[PDB]
This record gives sequence, C-alpha cells and structure tokens, in this order.
Amino acid sequence: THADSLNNLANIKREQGNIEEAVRLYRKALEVFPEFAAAHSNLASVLQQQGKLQEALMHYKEAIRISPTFADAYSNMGNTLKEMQDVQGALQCYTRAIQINPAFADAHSNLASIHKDSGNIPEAIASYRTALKLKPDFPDAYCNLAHCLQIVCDWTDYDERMKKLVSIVADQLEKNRLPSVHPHHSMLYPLSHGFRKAIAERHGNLCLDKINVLHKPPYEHPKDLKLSDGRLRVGYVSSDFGNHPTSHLMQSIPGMHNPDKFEVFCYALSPDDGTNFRVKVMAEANHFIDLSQIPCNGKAADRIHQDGIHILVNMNGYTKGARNELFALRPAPIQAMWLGYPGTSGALFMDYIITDQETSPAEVAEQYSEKLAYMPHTFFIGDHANMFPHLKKKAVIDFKSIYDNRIVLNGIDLKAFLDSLPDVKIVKMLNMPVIPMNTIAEAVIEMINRGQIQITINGFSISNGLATTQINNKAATGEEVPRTIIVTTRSQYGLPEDAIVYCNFNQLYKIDPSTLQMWANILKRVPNSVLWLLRFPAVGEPNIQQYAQNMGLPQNRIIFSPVAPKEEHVRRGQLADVCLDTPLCNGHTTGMDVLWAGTPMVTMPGETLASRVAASQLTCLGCLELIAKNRQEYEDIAVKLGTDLEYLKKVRGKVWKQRISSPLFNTKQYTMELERLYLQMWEHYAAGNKPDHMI
Amino acid sequence: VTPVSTA
Ligand SMILES: CC(=O)N[C@@H]1[C@@H](O)[C@H](O)[C@@H](CO)S[C@@H]1OP(=O)(O)OP(=O)(O)OC[C@H]1O[C@@H](n2ccc(=O)[nH]c2=O)[C@H](O)[C@@H]1O
Repeated sequence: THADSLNNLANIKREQGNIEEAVRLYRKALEVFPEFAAAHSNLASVLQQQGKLQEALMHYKEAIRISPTFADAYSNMGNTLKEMQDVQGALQCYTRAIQINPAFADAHSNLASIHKDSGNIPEAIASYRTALKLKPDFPDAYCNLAHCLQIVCDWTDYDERMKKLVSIVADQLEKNRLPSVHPHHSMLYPLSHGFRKAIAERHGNLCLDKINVLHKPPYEHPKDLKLSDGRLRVGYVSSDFGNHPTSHLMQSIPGMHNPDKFEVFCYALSPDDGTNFRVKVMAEANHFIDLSQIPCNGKAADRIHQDGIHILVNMNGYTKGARNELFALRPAPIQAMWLGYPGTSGALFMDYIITDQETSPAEVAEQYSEKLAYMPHTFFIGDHANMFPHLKKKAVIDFKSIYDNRIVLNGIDLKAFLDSLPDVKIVKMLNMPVIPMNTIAEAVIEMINRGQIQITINGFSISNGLATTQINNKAATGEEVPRTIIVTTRSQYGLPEDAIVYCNFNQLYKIDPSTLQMWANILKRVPNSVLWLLRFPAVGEPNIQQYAQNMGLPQNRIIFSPVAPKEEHVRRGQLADVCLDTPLCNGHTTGMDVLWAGTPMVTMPGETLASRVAASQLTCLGCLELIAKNRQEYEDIAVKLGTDLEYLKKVRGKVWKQRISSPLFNTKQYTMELERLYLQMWEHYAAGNKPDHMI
Repeated sequence: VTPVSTA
C-alpha cells in the first residue's frame, strides 16, 4: 500500500503531463516493492513516451515475467515495438494480449491501428468495431474508426457519425483531455473553428510537456545580422526532404535564395532515402544538417541555436515525422509555419503562418493561433517547371477529321521529331502541332493498342506512357526528366474518345456525400460525360459506385484507374477536360498537378485553410471564373465547361498559357517574394516589436 | 509506393 500510493500518485502526475515526476515516483514504488508488475509497466509506458524505448522494453518484460498473463503489458509493449519499426514484434504482442484476454478493448484498438498503417483498412475497421463493442465509450477507437471509414468513403450513418465526433471532442475539451480527433483530420469534420484551433493547441501542448523534463533555460536570440555578415539565416525544418510531396513542391527554393542576403540551413528529420530530391536540397542549401542523427531534441535544438537561425520554418505541422519539440524549445526568434501543414498549429511557440489573402482572408484570423503572413499571390508553389518540362508543350494525333486531349505526345525532343515528319499541321491556340492519320500515326496507335513498351520512328524513341517504370524508373518518379518522347491516350485508361472527361485525382477521403451529389448532378446534366477517379484506395471504389447508383447514375459514368507513378499521374491529366475539385479538402499538391497539364479546375472555397487552397491557386493563375461561391454555381460552371465547347477551349487555352505566364509555377519569383516577407518579419522584430499581421 | 501527406 506504500508502493500503491506512489504508483497511483505517479499515474496522476502522468495524466497531468508531469512526466519527470511520474518517472521518479514509479522508480520509488519499485525500490519499495521490486516485484510490482503494474509499476514496471507504467514506468515502461512513460519511458516510452520520453523515447527511451530499450529501457521501456526491459520493464515491460520484467512486468510480464512477474505476471505472465498481464495482457496490458503485452499491449503496450506492442506499441513500443511498433515505435521501433518492429511490426512483426508488435503484432506478436498485440495478438498475444488478445489471446490472453479477448475482451481487452485497448489491444483490439492497437491491433486495428497497425492494420490501418499496413494498408489493411477492412481488417482495421473490423478490429475497431470489436474494440467499440467491448467498450462503447472509447473515443480513440471511435475517431480512428471514423477516419478509416472516411478513407474508404463509407458514409453509413454519416450525419450521426459527424455529430458523434463533435460531441466526443466537446466532452474531451471540457475535461481538458487530449482530443481523439487528430489535428490534421479536423478539417474533414463539421467542428467549430474554436474546436479546430483547440484540438491543435492541445496537441502542441504534448510537445511542451515533453521538453520540460530537459529544463532548458530560454535561448538568447540575435538582435541584428552582424555576425551573419548581413545575412538572414533561415532554417527549413522537414521530415520530407526526399521523395515526398513537400520536396515535389519546394525542392528548388533553397538553391534560389539570394546568398548576398540569406543563408539557408535545411534541417532534415528523416534519413537520406537515396532519391534525387534529397540529393538536390543537400547540394543546393548553403548548409544541410541531418537531425535524424540527433534524436534528443535538447541537443538538436542547441545545434539550431548555435547555427544562429533568425527564422525557423516548420514544414511539418502535425504530420508524420514532425519534431515540434524542436520549435517548443524556441531556438530562434522567429518561428513560422510554411507549406507542409494546411492548418493552424494552435501553439504559442509558432509566430506566423505563411499564407495568403485568398487562402486565409483577414476576417478569419480568429481561426489561427499564428499571425497571418501574406505572400502576395499564393503561398502555394510547385516544382513542376523543373520536374516536368517535357509537359510544357504537346502535340496530338488527329485520329479522325481536332481534339487536344485524346492522343497526346510530349517530349524534350518533340520539335525535332515533328520536323522529321511530312505533313504536320499547326493549330494556333502559342500552338499545337497535329500529326495526321498516316502510317506514322498508325504505328503509334498500334504500339498503344498492343500494349507495347516503345518503338522507334525516324530514329526517335517513342515510349508508351504506361511503361515508364520499365524504361527509366527515375523518370517515372519525377527524379529525372524523361529522355524519350511519351505517348498518352484516353484509350490507355478506357476513357471515351467522344465525351467530356471530368477528373479528380485526390485520395478518396477528401470526398463526402454532398460532394458526390454535386458530381452526380453535373454528370446527369451532361449526358455522355464521365468522372475519372483513382483507386486511392481501391476498396473505396464500390462504396463510391453504390452511392452514385443510388443518386441515379448508371455505373459506366464513373471510371476508376490505378494510382500511377508521379510523372504519369501528372502527364495523364492532359487527357481530362475539366477537374472537379473536392470542396471538403481541396487538391493541394494535386491541384498544382492538374493545372500543370493545362486542365481547368472548378472549385468552391470553404471555411478552412484546406478548402480554400485551390481557389488561391486559381486566383494566382488568373482564372477567377473557375471559383464557385456555392454549389449551384460550382455545378453551373462545370456543366458550362462540359457543354459550351468553345468556352471550354477558351478556358483551357487560358490555363495552358497562364501556367507559364502567371506566377503560379515560377519558383524564382516565389523565392524572391518569400525573401521580402522574411525581411519584413525580421525588421518588425529587430525594431523590438513582436508578431503582428503582415498584409 | 506513392508518398502522401499523413497525420
Ligand atoms: C491534406 C494535405 O495534407 N494536403 C497536403 C498539402 O497541404 C501540403 O502543402 C503538401 C505538404 O508537403 S502535400 C498535400 O497535397 P495533396 O493534394 O493533399 O496530396 P496528398 O498529400 O494526398 O499526396 C498525393 C500525392 O500523390 C501523388 N500522386 C497522386 C495520384 C497518382 O496517381 N500518382 C501520384 O503520384 C500526387 O502528386 C501527390 O504527390
């Protein structure tokens, strides 16, 4: 009972976030009573929370040696092994805990989550249901289940699920517990803004709690640029310097920074994945530091501080791989959110969020903990001009008597190939070459029809767009620019030659009932037309098809293709007529992708950062006619583009040209504007002031 | 595999 009171106290000091004190109390409990299984297990769990994974494991095992049937110890040990990347060990522990006690809800829940992580959503759903059957009041499992259902577009009892999620959050916030809705998912659910911000705030808080065990004094911050030779030292922190959307967006930025005024440090939180993305940022940043080698957040934060950073840039927010503990320690005087996280941190330790007028209107400053820092056009950027320059121009094959998106060719050497051909006509839009239906045109269509990998014409390499990984797998990933001419066709994807193709290439989770109802209305108004979606994941397809069948759409109206390699995904968007953006959460990376192909995108900005990104893209692009202020307008715009064909041609021509002539894909201009904004942020603070809106 | 933004 002496030992128990120590243990019970420790448990509460832990509930509180007083980790150091909890650890001490458990140790004292074990000094008093060494064979205390519960204290070993609890101590193990808090060591795990602090990253001491081997030590934890040792205590979990002592706990199990003391009590062989301690299912809880196995379950938590399983989580430790999962944190160590030992999936097999984790499964062994979870399944052992369930064997010991099949009514143990938490174990079922932990098992479900490793199913989810491994790509087995149906089994994850099943285990979360078992968990909730065993323990109907289980917020973590209910909300995790809700996300799985979202991913596969299972909208059974949707509206009740939604308000169930809201009440769960309200209750948890009431009681100052950690909300079971992850901040990153909070945009998908009809929560209030105060709730979205609060959720983020409470998750930020976990980082503050973890760093207090270190007891660091505040860091002292440069007040001028004298020791940096008049250069603003900017630190980009990311787990995504590698093959990840982030790098696909901003890999050129570090090397475009003006070294006369800036000194760029990239802090990677991930190890080198061997990809050209990582190679490029390592090569072009003035300094590159691999913090994945320095897992103690104390020592890593010191490094940032000695480097002398003025502006530290948080590119993760609440995404996989984050180490926001680093920002909690405030190792730099100005700390800003940029690009990677489409929401607020809700945290005190972040000063600004880099955004824009269209994405984050001044009116909604309430929704963010950070001050608004406006880029002048969009805060979004993409590396498409560098990654996919072979898509800057295109030619077509005139299969009948003229379409821009049925049979398409792209290539760095396309001009030379076309010049080798007898009868090429040039359609002014600047222009689109047209290969007439001759023997050449026939050989190409025959390679495609026969699913052959490539052929040669007049000494030029002509590649089947479906076979890029077999020809050059670095060109498929976007790590290299293709060195052959590539052919892309509607027939390759079973798309109709003679109808409008509306597309959306986002993960299926971004779709909701209202959204699919809009799409179905649009398709009913445009007979012939199809909606082109991805198996992202495949098990979402029959759900989408069923809800569409119930809205009165025959099945052939929605066509699914597999997820493609990066370059093919971007290239194949040239086959669509129009992209219908997801209002609940827009295409972000995905939006830049579709626009680079010349494909107009219809969107309806909403009430969250994530639902307004596409509209910002389109604004910067200069295509305000594609932004809807409501559902009727979205449908009307979309029906207009699918029926008024001269208007379609006009609007496509405008996107096709403005992707070059506008700022949207202009990384040099973006970097220079980003540099102005950085100096504004710097003056305002050097002049002794503190964070305030910048517009 | 196709990397994506995740929580
Ligand atoms: C909601 C959210 O987090 N959004 C984030 C943004 O707010 C951040 O700015 C970005 C931060 O780095 S990433 C992110 O942008 P999103 O549009 O959501 O795309 P997501 O994260 O699902 O990735 C799909 C990928 O599959 C690729 N993709 C897609 C289809 C295909 O067939 N092949 C393929 O390679 C695509 O090229 C993509 O690379």
